[PDB]
Amino acid sequence: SVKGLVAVITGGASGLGLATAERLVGQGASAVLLDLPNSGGEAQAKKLGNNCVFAPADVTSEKDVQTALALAKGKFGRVDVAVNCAGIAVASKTYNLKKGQTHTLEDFQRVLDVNLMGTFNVIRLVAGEMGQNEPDQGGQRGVIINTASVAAFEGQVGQAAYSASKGGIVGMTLPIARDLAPIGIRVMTIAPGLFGTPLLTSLPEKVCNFLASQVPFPSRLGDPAEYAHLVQAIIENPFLNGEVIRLDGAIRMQP
Amino acid sequence: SVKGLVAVITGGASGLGLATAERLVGQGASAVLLDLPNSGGEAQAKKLGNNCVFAPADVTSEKDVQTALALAKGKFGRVDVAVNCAGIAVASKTYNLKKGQTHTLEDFQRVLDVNLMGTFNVIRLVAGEMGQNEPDQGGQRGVIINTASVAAFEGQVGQAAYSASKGGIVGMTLPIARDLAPIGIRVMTIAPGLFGTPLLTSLPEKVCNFLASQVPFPSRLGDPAEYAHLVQAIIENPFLNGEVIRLDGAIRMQP
Amino acid sequence: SVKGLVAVITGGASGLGLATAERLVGQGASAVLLDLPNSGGEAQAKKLGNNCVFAPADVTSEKDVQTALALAKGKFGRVDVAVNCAGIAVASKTYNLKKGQTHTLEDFQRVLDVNLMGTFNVIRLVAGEMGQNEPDQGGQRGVIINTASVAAFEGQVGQAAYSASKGGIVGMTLPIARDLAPIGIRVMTIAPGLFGTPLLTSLPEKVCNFLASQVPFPSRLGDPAEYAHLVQAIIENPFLNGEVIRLDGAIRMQP
Amino acid sequence: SVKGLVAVITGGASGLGLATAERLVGQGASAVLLDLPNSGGEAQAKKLGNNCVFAPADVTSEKDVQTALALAKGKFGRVDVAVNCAGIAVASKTYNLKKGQTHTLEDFQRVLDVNLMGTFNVIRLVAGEMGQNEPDQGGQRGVIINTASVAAFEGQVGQAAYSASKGGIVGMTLPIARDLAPIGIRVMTIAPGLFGTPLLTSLPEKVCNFLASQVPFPSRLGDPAEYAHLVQAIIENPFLNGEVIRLDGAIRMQP
Amino acid sequence: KNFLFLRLWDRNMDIAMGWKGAQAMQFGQPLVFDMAYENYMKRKELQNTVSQLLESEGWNRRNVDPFHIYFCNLKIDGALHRELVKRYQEKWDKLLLTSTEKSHVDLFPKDSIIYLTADSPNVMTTFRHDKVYVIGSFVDKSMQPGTSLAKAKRLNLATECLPLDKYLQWEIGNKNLTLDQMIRILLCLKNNGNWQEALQFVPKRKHTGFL
RNA sequence: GAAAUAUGUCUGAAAGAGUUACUUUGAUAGAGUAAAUAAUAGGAGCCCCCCUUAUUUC
Ligand SMILES: NC(=O)c1ccc[n+]([C@@H]2O[C@H](COP(=O)([O-])OP(=O)(O)OC[C@H]3O[C@@H](n4cnc5c(N)ncnc54)[C@H](O)[C@@H]3O)[C@@H](O)[C@H]2O)c1
Ligand SMILES: NC(=O)c1ccc[n+]([C@@H]2O[C@H](COP(=O)([O-])OP(=O)(O)OC[C@H]3O[C@@H](n4cnc5c(N)ncnc54)[C@H](O)[C@@H]3O)[C@@H](O)[C@H]2O)c1
Ligand SMILES: NC(=O)c1ccc[n+]([C@@H]2O[C@H](COP(=O)([O-])OP(=O)(O)OC[C@H]3O[C@@H](n4cnc5c(N)ncnc54)[C@H](O)[C@@H]3O)[C@@H](O)[C@H]2O)c1
Ligand SMILES: NC(=O)c1ccc[n+]([C@@H]2O[C@H](COP(=O)([O-])OP(=O)(O)OC[C@H]3O[C@@H](n4cnc5c(N)ncnc54)[C@H](O)[C@@H]3O)[C@@H](O)[C@H]2O)c1
Ligand SMILES: Nc1ncnc2c1ncn2[C@@H]1O[C@H](CSCC[C@H](N)C(=O)O)[C@@H](O)[C@H]1O
Repeated sequence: SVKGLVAVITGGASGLGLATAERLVGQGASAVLLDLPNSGGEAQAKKLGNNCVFAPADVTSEKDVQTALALAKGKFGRVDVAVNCAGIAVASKTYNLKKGQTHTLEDFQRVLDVNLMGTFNVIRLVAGEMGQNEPDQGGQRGVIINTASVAAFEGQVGQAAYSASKGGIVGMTLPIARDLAPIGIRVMTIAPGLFGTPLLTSLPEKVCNFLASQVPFPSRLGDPAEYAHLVQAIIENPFLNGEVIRLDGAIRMQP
Repeated sequence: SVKGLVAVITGGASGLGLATAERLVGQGASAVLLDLPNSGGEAQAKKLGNNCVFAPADVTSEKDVQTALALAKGKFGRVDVAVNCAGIAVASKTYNLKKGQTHTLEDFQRVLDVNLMGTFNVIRLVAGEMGQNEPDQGGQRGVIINTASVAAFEGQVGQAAYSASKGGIVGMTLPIARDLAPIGIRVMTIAPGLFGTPLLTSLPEKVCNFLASQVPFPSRLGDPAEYAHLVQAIIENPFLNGEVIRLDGAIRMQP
Repeated sequence: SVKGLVAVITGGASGLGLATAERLVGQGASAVLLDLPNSGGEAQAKKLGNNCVFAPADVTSEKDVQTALALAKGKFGRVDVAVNCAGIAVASKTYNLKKGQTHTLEDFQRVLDVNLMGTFNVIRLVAGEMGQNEPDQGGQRGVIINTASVAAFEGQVGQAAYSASKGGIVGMTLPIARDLAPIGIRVMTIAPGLFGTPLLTSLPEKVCNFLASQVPFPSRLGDPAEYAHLVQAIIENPFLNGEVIRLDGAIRMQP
Repeated sequence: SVKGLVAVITGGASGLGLATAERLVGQGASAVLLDLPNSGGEAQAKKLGNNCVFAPADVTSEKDVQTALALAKGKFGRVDVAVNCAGIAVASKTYNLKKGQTHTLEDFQRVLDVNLMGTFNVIRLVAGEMGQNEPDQGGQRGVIINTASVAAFEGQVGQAAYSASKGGIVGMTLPIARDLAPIGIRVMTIAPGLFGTPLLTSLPEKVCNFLASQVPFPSRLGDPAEYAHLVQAIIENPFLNGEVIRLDGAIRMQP
Repeated sequence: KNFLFLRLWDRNMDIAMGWKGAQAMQFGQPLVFDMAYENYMKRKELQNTVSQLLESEGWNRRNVDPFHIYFCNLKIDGALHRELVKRYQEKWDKLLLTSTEKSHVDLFPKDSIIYLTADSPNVMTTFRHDKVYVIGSFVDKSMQPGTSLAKAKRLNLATECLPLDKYLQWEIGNKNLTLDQMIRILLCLKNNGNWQEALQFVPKRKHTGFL
């Protein structure tokens, strides 16, 4: 039961974040879609109901995340859960000898800033709010669920920056799970595989169908509702901490 | 929910298996405890209710597991989940220079036979019995949940055979997740850390307090109810396949 | 340098073990090929020189390994390194619904006994033998190098038993490293990918060409000389311990 | 043999980079220390001989790395190895509820830019230089060896940013190993544990001595010569690719 | 029966305490034992002082959130250091505490130092997590009241005292407490413990009960 | 000018529970070897009263 828990979901206006917000609000929890101003997340917040609000913020900026967290605290009084689903994907080979093209450092920097720096910024700014809370029966003061990727374990070609950011999240899951262990904040990570959401619009449709056929079982793109289900299960279980869960369907990405 | 699902649980008369059976039966499922004849599991099955049955079996024996599966099919006509919680523990140093004592081969062989060979025997037989299930909406015919240990990753001194068996389970989780993917069966593994079951509670209270302090958070021995909750979450999520979940509370086993 | 070291190589009559023995003896070391009596290892031992001796032993038998180690001590006076390269493979699906065929338990048990149980038996007996060695300048009384497979991590369909055994070796690499750390024995594991050995050479040239194409780089089957080079590098480095090295050329075994 | 090669070593004026440069130059290869202008690497270049040169550059600045690589090409007309050892460490807790102190975002950005962004910048700017090389008889054009930490796998308290950067390096090791596989560049990562280099000057002396005593075997701070030896072994082995090697001594860190 | 772990719990406990102390040396809160009272103490007074320091550092070593104990002004050649070395033996170089000859004023801001002494008038309202607490290692058998204070005022440090009477019915007794008692009290206050729990380490003979 | 208690880990009539160091401990480590503790605030004559020391009742 997640009745009454307040969850701050970053990138909640689209894909996995929106699916998680939908499932959490549908079960009584509160939601604060911490998303970009132009993402059109206010419409999603209006659709979800009064329990859900929209915070226009860029996770790469400290001031925006602080404003969103202040809004969440004012509206609901607590931040009992955090979901870091805000990220971007860029496909670009490190170096293309035939075409003489070298990965632009700007793309790598932007991908890291949005994914890894953004996730750490949200974690560090929501840790304070979750630490001002009072421990429940068990000492817990909150839970943080990051969104890594299977690109952090078996990344494909032209996926170096994305894999770098997701591997950073995977690596820093445990150090942060030990920094906040005295407080009582659990920090988990989810490494989803191939999921059906706008992030895949860039990939060619034929490539997407082939990949969906390549998943051992179920041979389909993961439903975002399944990511939301795993997030809820992680929130409910008080003994899941400092761990990465591959929600990929047994797919291992070949070169 | 899990209403109407039939689960064959090995090691279900004690500890994690018993907790899993309790939760599944209380959620409306059916359970078939599969433990040794002298395990006192008949009392647990009687306590659980009519939905639960007990079959005296040895996971290391093909005939006994076959008879247990036949009993499950006769009683409920369907096997929809398998939970391989049946295992033993053995602590002994590979070699002690001071005492001039060498690890016995029989200890290693029996630890492998119970933890690893028995687990695979149950997996293959229950996969055979699950092929007869009509695929559900998603094409899934069953879910098999093994039970590795965090030792499999960072076993301590004197945990050579236990760690070997659990690492074997962890390694073979994915090969079997791909073997049975065409059938539609899902194979998952849970690697619990320190859990408050008869394996540790029988230790001196000072030892148990130390082990509890070892966990970063929650600073306590694991609750078997949490293992049952994770098992249910795996059962409910169709996109969780071929993965190992460390249910250990961020504890990295000390050297 | 590796001049003067005595190395007990299991399964050295053929394949990776033979390449390791060749390189070690060529560098000035001594070799004790510990393979099956009907393996042709006598001819290889004669070919290598007087420094190399063949001892017919079955790693799954404690008595045979004890006799082989006694012969090694008698011929060379000590054991300074051990290379567990003996093992077998089995191709068999966990369950094939179309054929109604289930994995035989005998195959799983046999693969376990040969690979994992054999490696552990050799490891423990070699630890006993090498404990008597006087510590060198760094305190090291020996080195033990196990052979795993990438099946331990990325296993393929119909590779349940092999993956289980290699995962067991990977799991027990660290517990044994901690067991033998006070003595001064270093335990390491090598996870080769695809290698041009009889385990793969006997296959038709079509599949061998396909596999050579699979490896991202070098786009060929692995050279056993490179496994021998890695083993020598592990022997020479005093600070490599309790670690698995994937010598596979960046290939991630597809389903 | 490594004679005649040219290696661009970033952060080669101190610690592991200097040890690697020393070993390579002593073995006969050339060396280009790509360290900060204020690092005092010119003295090291003079001390190493005429083979080694000092290239003042900042790995976080694209222009500086380009100029250093151009200088290396002009002096030696070839780049066969690129050793990314330039990095920094920061110890700061994610959140300190007791002191009410939260991790600064500038610290996280600094660590990321220096370690992860710097390593990727060097990799991408040296892949161009190594793509002009004529492939060897085996098809190899060069080797890029990154430096990571065991923090990438299990960081301790107050190690979130460093662990994030090292985990990013570990994650992107394989994607870049696959990007450059067509053009025959091997990308490998080394994950050292504790080593006796100036990076531990921040740590208290008693903390360093304790951590050293906590290495199973050898029970002492790692020797940079061992890191140089492993780098050489990676350079000499053509079948090592897309892999992370933990050169830590079996030490697993704790909170 | 079936055993999961070898019976090596004392080694494991000491190793875990070492790991926690190593973390505390980095991110813990300083606590100072000011070894500067060699002049006042006699032979037996110094023997206890060392014994109480041993017991106190043992209590803090086993805590859940250990302090970062500083042995400030610990003269190397003095009798304090000599007896500490004699008692600890090979462990003196492995202890995870900062033993320094520089006065605490040389290591921390003077605005973050509070010298705990009963002779101070100010009472310790709440245990602050951004301050340093100086516990002057001492045993006053031949009472010299106002010593620790006088020296605290000389160094120009703030002073405080535990609220012994505000939460206990002292009646008659020596208000000063043994170093181990003080460190246990401060470890109980540092872990969200109320004064009632914290002051339970006072000897029972010194007070009839709480208030 | 008279009266009081006054345990430097705690409890106390010797003793019990605690503290420190070393033992890689086969399930009683539920332990061994070695430090610390044997004038009850400091000293005296003989539990007994004597001055001093920190408190406290006219
Ligand atoms: N789509 C997949 O199958 C898949 C697989 C693995 C991992 N992931 C990761 O899961 C997460 C979910 O993404 P998705 O699949 O829903 O794609 P999406 O584009 O629908 O969701 C990404 C969200 O991030 C938001 N966002 C981006 N930058 C932001 C910023 N600076 N501040 C605030 N919000 C910002 C976007 O507005 C959007 O709402 C992403 O981090 C993605 O990288 C996705
Ligand atoms: N207890 C822990 O902290 C912990 C931690 C990690 C992993 N595990 C593993 O979790 C599993 C759950 O066991 P547990 O912790 O409840 O201990 P347990 O002894 O209470 O449960 C083991 C069960 O297995 C049964 N069993 C044993 N051998 C059998 C055999 N040959 N055939 C049939 N049944 C057999 C026993 O009768 C018992 O019911 C075990 O495999 C254990 O090793 C336990
Ligand atoms: N070939 C590969 O590419 C590859 C990949 C990953 C792992 N491996 C492992 O590498 C090892 C080397 O195999 P290989 O490729 O050299 O093939 P191989 O068949 O040449 O090596 C196996 C050797 O083990 C010996 N042997 C088998 N059972 C034995 C027993 N009971 N007692 C003693 N000796 C015994 C055989 O006689 C033979 O000499 C094996 O353990 C294999 O599983 C191989
Ligand atoms: N020291 C350890 O035990 C340890 C363990 C694991 C990993 N590492 C990693 O090993 C690497 C080597 O560090 P070390 O131990 O030799 O310490 P070090 O400080 O001696 O090495 C760092 C080097 O990088 C150079 N450098 C720093 N920032 C730079 C920049 N922006 N541009 C160019 N050069 C720059 C420094 O001048 C110095 O020469 C680091 O990346 C470190 O994170 C070290
Ligand atoms: N009631 C109390 N309030 C504050 N600190 C106290 C205390 N009792 C003991 N302490 C601490 O414990 C130490 C040993 S007590 C020695 C007291 C001596 N009169 C002096 O001049 O300090 C004292 O120095 C003080 O740091």
